[PDB]
Amino acid sequence: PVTLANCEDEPIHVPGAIQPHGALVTLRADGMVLAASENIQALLGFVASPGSYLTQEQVGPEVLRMLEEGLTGNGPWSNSVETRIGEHLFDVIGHSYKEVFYLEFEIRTADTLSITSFTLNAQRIIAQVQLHNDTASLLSNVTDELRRMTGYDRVMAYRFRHDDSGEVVAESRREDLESYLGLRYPASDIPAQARRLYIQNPIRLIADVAYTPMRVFPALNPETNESFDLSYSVLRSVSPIHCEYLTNMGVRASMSISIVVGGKLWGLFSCHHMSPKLIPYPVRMSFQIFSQVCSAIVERLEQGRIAELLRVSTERRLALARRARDADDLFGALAHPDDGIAALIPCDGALVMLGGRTLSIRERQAGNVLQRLQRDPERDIYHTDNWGDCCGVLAIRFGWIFWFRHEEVHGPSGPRLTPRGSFEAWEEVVRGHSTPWSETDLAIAEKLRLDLMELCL
Amino acid sequence: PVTLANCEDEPIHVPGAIQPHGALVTLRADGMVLAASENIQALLGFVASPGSYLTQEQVGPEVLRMLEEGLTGNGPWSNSVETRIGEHLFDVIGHSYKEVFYLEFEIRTADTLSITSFTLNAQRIIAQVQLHNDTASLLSNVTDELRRMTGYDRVMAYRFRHDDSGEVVAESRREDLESYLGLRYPASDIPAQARRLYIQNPIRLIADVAYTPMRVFPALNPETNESFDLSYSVLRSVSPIHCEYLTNMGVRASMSISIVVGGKLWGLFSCHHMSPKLIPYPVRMSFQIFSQVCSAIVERLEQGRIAELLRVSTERRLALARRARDADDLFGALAHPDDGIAALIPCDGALVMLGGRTLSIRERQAGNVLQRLQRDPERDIYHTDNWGDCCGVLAIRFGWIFWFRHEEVHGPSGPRLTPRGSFEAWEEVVRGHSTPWSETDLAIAEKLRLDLMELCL
Ligand SMILES: C=CC1=C(C)/C(=C\c2[nH]c(/C=C3N=C(/C=C4\NC(=O)C(C)=C4C=C)C(C)=C\3CCC(=O)O)c(CCC(=O)O)c2C)NC1=O
Ligand SMILES: C=CC1=C(C)/C(=C\c2[nH]c(/C=C3N=C(/C=C4\NC(=O)C(C)=C4C=C)C(C)=C\3CCC(=O)O)c(CCC(=O)O)c2C)NC1=O
Repeated sequence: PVTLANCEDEPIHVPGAIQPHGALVTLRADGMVLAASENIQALLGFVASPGSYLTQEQVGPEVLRMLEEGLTGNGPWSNSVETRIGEHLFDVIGHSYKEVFYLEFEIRTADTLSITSFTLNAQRIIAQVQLHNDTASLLSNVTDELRRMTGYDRVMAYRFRHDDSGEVVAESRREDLESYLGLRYPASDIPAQARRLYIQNPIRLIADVAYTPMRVFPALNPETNESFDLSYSVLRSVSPIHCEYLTNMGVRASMSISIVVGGKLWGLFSCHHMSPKLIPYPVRMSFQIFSQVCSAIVERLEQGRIAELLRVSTERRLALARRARDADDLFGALAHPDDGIAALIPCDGALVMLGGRTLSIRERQAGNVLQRLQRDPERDIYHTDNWGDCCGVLAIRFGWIFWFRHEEVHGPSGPRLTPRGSFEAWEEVVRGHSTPWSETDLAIAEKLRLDLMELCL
Repeated sequence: PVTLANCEDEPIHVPGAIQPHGALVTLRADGMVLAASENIQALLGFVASPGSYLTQEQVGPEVLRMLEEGLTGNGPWSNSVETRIGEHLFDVIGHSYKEVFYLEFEIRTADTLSITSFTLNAQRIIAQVQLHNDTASLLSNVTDELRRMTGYDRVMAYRFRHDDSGEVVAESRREDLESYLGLRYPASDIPAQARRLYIQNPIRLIADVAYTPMRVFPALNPETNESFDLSYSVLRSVSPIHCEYLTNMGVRASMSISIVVGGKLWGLFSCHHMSPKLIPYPVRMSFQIFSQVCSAIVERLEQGRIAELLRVSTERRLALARRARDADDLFGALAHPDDGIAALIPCDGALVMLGGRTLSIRERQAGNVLQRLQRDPERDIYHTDNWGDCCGVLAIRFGWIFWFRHEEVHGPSGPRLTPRGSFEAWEEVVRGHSTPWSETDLAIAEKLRLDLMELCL
């Protein structure tokens, strides 16, 4: 069973069920049917039964021809074919994962997207990514152009803070709906297994939210005695908790393109529709390549950005060092608000201490803290939240230095699952918390301390 | 006719003939046939006659249906369909340019490429474009990878320098073949239209270089009294001159991917094969969009590069300026050999004259150069090449300043159309030319002069 307590540990990769807008058949390396969704018969007029092998006369030669090239293939398999089965024309998408072949039958409802038309989609959307040299212009723009394309009546962009928390930094919607810019959720709104997934799968599609799931039997793969891993499965089934959530938002359909930097989910575009919605495989696949592109483009942008700040910052220290080391008045050099140490780490208030002379730039909380490290008289460095009147406190020893950050920063069934609700349970974790001390800010205070360890007079 | 005097100005966009591995039907806005290749009967049943409209029984319904989307659609039309005609299976690729609709029927010879397969060709190659930061490594890799994908007996990357000239900076070949790395051809090897075209069309295909071509009648479009513009045409026929050339190179098939920055062809991938060779439209199409991606990547990658050198460059100047503006005897401040002038623009030797004092870094020539700006006694700047003992010469007045660059840089029917015969024709353009003075160098020597125009004592 799934509650607000079993939220973060839910194995959403191995649900043993799929959404109903298609059907699943799984097979072992030799083509034998190991399991299938319970709707096959309804959808397709086969009754795939374990031990069976599919035959032209239920699945068409186009499928088997396909699957064969999968069975006699060497690497990770992925492919698909647009066959017509008895009742309907189909998008049948296969792929092998672990040691299992999945055949997912998703219902095609269109004409054929020319191998060309497909391209101008991809190219039309990539085009947006390459106009801009600013990371936020980028998101703002593509966020628009995606809507013009899909028709999804809400499409947003999310950025993910280092704490894996989440913020809505771009949006385009149908006016009727409430706006979302600036909204913040917790890391806890997207579990490590969903996040892990979104990293693996560029694109996730929820066809209908209140869908009533369709199960695969056996729920467990006899060959392996483990359940079936449906990551990389298209009709894989969505966690109920997240289904409740979307409904509490008044949403019926979904889709998300991923953005990935490092090996991490840097953020994602999320598509919402007030009614059910289904983007075809082929289109999704224009977006899959979009995502690859987008992520790259965003990665090099961001490495350049921080590379820069990182430079502007270190050039500062080094400047400050020659200035102090080459003057005799260090108190006057070290505390000039422009040659100010405050210039070095991003803070609200700072402090130079050496001898019996102090200066509170931007003094009392300092009587206490030099009293805290009294039980630690061999520390040359100090750092903390959530703590007088300022919570951020970083302290380096040479004679001391201090940097501060105060933190003025900024129906249904379950307790938390809503927009303004996840932000209500976001806040209570962040009032103890000043803007956390960047991996860069410990390196700055550190280099600086050492740097002044140098001055002999 | 086409000779070496006449190759500069050739209209390769309007030949009035295509290549034989396909067929072409041009049609006006109401779909009436205005022209057709001469092999239309040879390749297909019909005799497409100006005036005629296509009928299902000539061309299939898939094409007629396609063309219909085109005739009623509004903007640039681009599209294809895979239809069986009488004799063969085809890739009918169509598009509209100016006010004409082209229907190219290129011979399909494979099984259908799935949308998925189409997608990882794309992503496989894109993936190669986003591992590296160095502009050079990037090229070096995709060069390799394209060979692993097409099989082209040769794969290469060209780079073009601001003087519209060309260098080969990446290779992957069948070893039996001479290696081209480090070769250099003039701008004259790719005429303005070639180049301008290579910018519009990302991709070009040549299947048999000794192909005896296929005309289209009427050579001239009644509606417009001007020839048909095959700019965007796939089967567009290639200049004879470039053919005579490739065969002198012993090459029967060719394929080019564009890399574009600014509105400018920054470089390209030329693929060569020593027997005839055709890469299917759908596959072409994946490279077409790779051309988009690679082009953007390199644009940012390169703009960071130049931006840096552009920053270190100006940083130096401004460094030197505060060091003299704030210092006392300038002949020596301008002249710690490291705070030196030569350390501000790329040269081989430089010179600082003022008063009656000279110092030849890296004096006599000084009395002669001031004697050649005697007939221009009010020149504060001077710049030249091809010229004493140096041909690159740039001069600034405040007392003067000079920077130097010497020049030790580095069958058929017509003479020059050969690899080493183009490189031989190249040397003449460069034997009396030093590395030209960049837009940047004229800005440095300028800002500097201005900077030293501030000094009073
Ligand atoms: C304003 C909107 C808003 C949302 C949507 C939010 C949480 C949130 N949960 C998400 C996915 C998800 N969230 C969950 C599970 C959970 N979901 C939970 O809220 C909790 C507490 C759990 C687990 C403890 C799952 C399983 C997914 C992805 C499911 C899938 O697509 O497979 C997503 C990503 C997909 C999307 O954008 O639609 C968000 C933004 N916080 C917000 O402020
Ligand atoms: C070692 C190899 C080498 C080459 C390939 C070269 C010139 C050269 N000519 C090119 C295209 C071309 N060159 C021409 C025409 C000319 N070509 C000429 O050399 C001249 C003198 C003219 C006309 C005055 C045309 C028309 C094309 C492109 C044709 C097309 O693809 O439509 C290309 C691009 C396509 C390719 O690389 O195959 C090159 C590199 N110089 C060299 O040293």
